[PDB]
Amino acid sequence: MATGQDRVVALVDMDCFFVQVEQRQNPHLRNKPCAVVQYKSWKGGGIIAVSYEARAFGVTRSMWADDAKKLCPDLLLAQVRESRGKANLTKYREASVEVMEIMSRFAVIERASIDEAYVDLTSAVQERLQKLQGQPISADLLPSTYIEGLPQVQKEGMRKQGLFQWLDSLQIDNLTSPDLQLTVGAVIVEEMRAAIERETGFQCSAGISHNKVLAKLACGLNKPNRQTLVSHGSVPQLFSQMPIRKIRSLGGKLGASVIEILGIEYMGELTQFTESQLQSHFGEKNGSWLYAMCRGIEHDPVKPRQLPKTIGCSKNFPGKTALATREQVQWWLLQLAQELEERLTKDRNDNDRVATQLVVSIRVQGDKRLSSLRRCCALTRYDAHKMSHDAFTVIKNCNTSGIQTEWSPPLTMLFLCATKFSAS
DNA sequence: ATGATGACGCT
DNA sequence: AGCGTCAT
Ligand SMILES: [Ca+2]
Ligand SMILES: [Ca+2]
Ligand SMILES: [Ca+2]
Repeated sequence: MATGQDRVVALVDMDCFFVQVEQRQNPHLRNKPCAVVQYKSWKGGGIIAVSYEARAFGVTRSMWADDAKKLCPDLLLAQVRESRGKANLTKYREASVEVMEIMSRFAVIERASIDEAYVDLTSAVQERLQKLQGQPISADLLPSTYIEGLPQVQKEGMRKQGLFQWLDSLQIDNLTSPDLQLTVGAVIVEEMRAAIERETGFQCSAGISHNKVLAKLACGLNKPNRQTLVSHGSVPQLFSQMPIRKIRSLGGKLGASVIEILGIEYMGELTQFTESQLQSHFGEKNGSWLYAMCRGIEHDPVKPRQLPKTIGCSKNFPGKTALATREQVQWWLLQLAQELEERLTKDRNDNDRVATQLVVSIRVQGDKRLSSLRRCCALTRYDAHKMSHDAFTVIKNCNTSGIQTEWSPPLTMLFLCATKFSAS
C-alpha cells in the first residue's frame, strides 16, 4: 500500500503581492490598511489586492474602492500603471521574476501564478540529509513553522508547543522517514523565505507537505509570513472537517457535484466510496484522483518551469463601453497588439524563444462565458500592425451588422494570446 | 460593471 | 482546432 510520501513539495505564496510591491516603493503605505486598484473612474477602481490591515475591516478583492472606503475610511489606495488605455502589470511581473530567481537557488520551482510557486524539495532534502551527520533539528531552525494538528494562552506559545511535540517525537536516525524529510524541507523553506525577504523585502507564506494539494492547503492555514507543515498523519483529522471546495481543483463545478451527487460536505467523507464508485460518478480520471486525494495521495508533478507557455493581452469593455464600431474595434486591437509586441520582444531577448501562433479571443454582449469565440492564425513577425490587422481579419465575419462602419453585437472583450513558443 | 492572465482537459 | 474548467 502506497502512502504518497515519496516527495517533499511546498507552495510559496507572496501575501497580497501587488500591495507589498507598492509598499516597498512607497514607505508611507507600509503597515497601513491599503489596497491596489485598477481604473479609478468607475466607483473608485476595482480592488485587486488587499493588505491584511485592511482585510480586518472587511475589504476584499474585486470590491470597488468606493465601497471599500465605507468599510475602511483610512484606506490608502495605490493605482496600477496604465499604458495605451489598459492596466499594465509590468511592475509586478518584474518583481515576481525577482523572487522566483532567488527561489531557483534552493530547489526546482513551478511558477503557479504571478504570486505563487510550487517547489519540489525532494532532491534538496536528500542532499541536506547526508550533510547533517544524523544531528538533531533545533526548533531555532524553524522560527515561523506551525505543525498542523499539534499541540494535542499565547499564539506564539501554541506554535512552539506544537513544534516541540513534533521535534521530540522525530526519529532522526531514519534517513528515509517521511516525517523527518518534511521537517528538513521546512528548514529549507524557512531559509528560502529568509532570503526572499532579505534580498527583496517581500514576505511570504508557505505550506510544506508531500504533494501540491496538501502544500497549497497547508499554506492557507497560517497567514501571513508563516509556514505550515502538513504531515501524512495529520490528513484524517484535517480532512474530517475540511469543506470539499477548499481542495485545489474542487472549488468549481466538479466540487459542487461531488457534494450534491454524494451527499457529503467534507473531504474525509470521500474515503467511504470505492474507486469504481467514484469513477462511475465522475469519470475514470476524476474518480481515480478523488480516491487518492481524500487519503492525502496526489501525483501531479512539480513541473520545472519558471516561464509561461502563453503571453496574452486582454481588455474588458463592460456595460456601455462595449465596442460597436469597426473603427474602435481596430484601434483597441492595435493597442492590444502593441503592448503584446513589447512583451514578446522582451521575452525574445530575455528568454531566447520566439512565439509562433496568435490566438484572438472575443466576447459579445449578452454571452456570460469567459470567451465567446477563439480563432488562431500564424505569428511570423513581432509587428503590432500586422498582428492587429490579422487579428481583425480573423474575427471580421463575426460582425453581423449591416452598416459597414458599425459592429454588432457589441464586443465586451478583446484578447490576444501569443503561444506555441520555440527556441531562438 | 469583480480584471487581466494563465494552465490544462475534452473532443 | 475550438470550447470548457479552474485558478490568482
Ligand atoms: Ca476586480
Ligand atoms: Ca501557512
Ligand atoms: Ca483532476
